[PDB]
Amino acid sequence: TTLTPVICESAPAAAASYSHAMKVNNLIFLSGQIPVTPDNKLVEGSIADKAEQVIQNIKNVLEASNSSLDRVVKVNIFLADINHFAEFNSVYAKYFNTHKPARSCVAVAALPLGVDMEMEAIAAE
Amino acid sequence: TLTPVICESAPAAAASYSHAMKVNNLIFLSGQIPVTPDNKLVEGSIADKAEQVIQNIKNVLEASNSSLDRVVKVNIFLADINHFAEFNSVYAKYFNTHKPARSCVAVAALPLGVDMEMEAIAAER
Amino acid sequence: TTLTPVICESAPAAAASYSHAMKVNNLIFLSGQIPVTPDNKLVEGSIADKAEQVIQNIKNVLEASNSSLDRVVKVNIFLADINHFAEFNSVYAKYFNTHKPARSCVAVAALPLGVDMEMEAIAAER
Repeated sequence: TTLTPVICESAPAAAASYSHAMKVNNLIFLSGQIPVTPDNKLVEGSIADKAEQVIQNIKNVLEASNSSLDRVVKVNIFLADINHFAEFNSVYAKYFNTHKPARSCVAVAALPLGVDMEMEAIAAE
Repeated sequence: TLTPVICESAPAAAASYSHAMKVNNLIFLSGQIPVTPDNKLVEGSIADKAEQVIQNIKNVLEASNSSLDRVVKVNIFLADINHFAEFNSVYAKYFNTHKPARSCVAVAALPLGVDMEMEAIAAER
Repeated sequence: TTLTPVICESAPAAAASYSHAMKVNNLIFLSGQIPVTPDNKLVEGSIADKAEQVIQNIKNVLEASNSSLDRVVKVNIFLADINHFAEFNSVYAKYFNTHKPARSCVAVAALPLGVDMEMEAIAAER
């Protein structure tokens, strides 16, 4: 069993002591991503703009991990407000169309930096 | 290779996701809520709702060539922490001799305003 | 595929029908740990004191599962109050310095026994 951390510059710097992803053999566990740009600026706009940045962050981490969106196995979504469900789902369906990972989604009390959502994922190398 | 699982006996997915996704020997199941396979919200007690949730999970496991006794980890999201004990007493009917690792938290809200969401990870037969 | 439940005597007794950990071949899934002593008493004190007990519980479960902190793959943190983020992170950083697992952290509405945090993890066996 080999453990290989992943840290990529095209994703926001970790807000605490964690790698962007950790590979255990061929399985990749990705850290939760929030709507922050690679240069660490909070995303402004709509829920669509925010979700778009979150998935781009995930996409970039997957690339640095020798994986891709098409190789995502499971995704967990945490929303700051359950009413943002449909708007998030729309951007989500844009990236997961032909390939549909398993998924869970819940509305939590609050997220780091007061953001609207956090998304984590597990993918195959 | 990643193998998607579509379960005809489970409620239709609320977003762009498969009921489960298999990667090698592991199965990642999507979050299930107290909704009948005819896609109607379960009305009644926490025990009644818990029963439907686990039944949906059981059905998905069967469709993924797995079973309750092969579940490795379960994550429970409650809409109200006070439902903990009652939920636990129904949960014990399905996981008694076989006890998966588990986590349980109470979140702010869940899709469709339901009282709980359960996801899991299992080993293929 | 071999599934091996792990019973950790030095961790708080399971609050429901679950194992402290479950090993599936070389991967280990750990149950959510809360700030309770091995003697089932709820830790009283600072966020740091609670964070220390949760990480020690996780440490003991890792040991019982033939693993270690430096073999942790992913950690998920659930806080009862997002404002405890910084204090929790400070303690967390002590145990995950050279080795930094993937991680997620969210604040939820409430946790079992009314505690302030719950930590689960996935680790690799030695």
